[PDB]
Amino acid sequence: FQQDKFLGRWYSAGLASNSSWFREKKAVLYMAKTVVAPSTEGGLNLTSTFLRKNCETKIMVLQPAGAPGHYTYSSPHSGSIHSVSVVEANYDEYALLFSRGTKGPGQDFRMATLYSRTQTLKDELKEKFTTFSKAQGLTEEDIVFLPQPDKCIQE
Repeated sequence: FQQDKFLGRWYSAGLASNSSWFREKKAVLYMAKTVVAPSTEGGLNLTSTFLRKNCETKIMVLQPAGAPGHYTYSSPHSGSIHSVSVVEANYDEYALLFSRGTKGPGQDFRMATLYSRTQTLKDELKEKFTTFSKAQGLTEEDIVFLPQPDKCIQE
């Protein structure tokens, strides 16, 4: 994993989870544009522009986790820490991320995220994503391919 090659513009195209938050705000989520650039500690700054209630921007800081392609993230839409890993990536096409956390014994969710350099997604990729998600205890009702906002991602 060459972190430098993973900088620049990405589109979030796939999301698979079992979190409470996702189990509800699911239908409401669209594809977001995420620009990746270095963080202070040698990690990654993720600046995303997304559609929320018909246009917003937030920055998430991925702190380095001791090995290349491994990171941690603080409290997103919930209040926990996330262990993020790059399952597989082609810096010119896509990246399959896996995030895991736990609010405590018997309280552990998983989140699979598929980022893409383009807004269109090839079936082969959808399948890879489908497969990974199903190996991690997620089913179809968990897997969602984010809609292309006809707005808050180009402008």
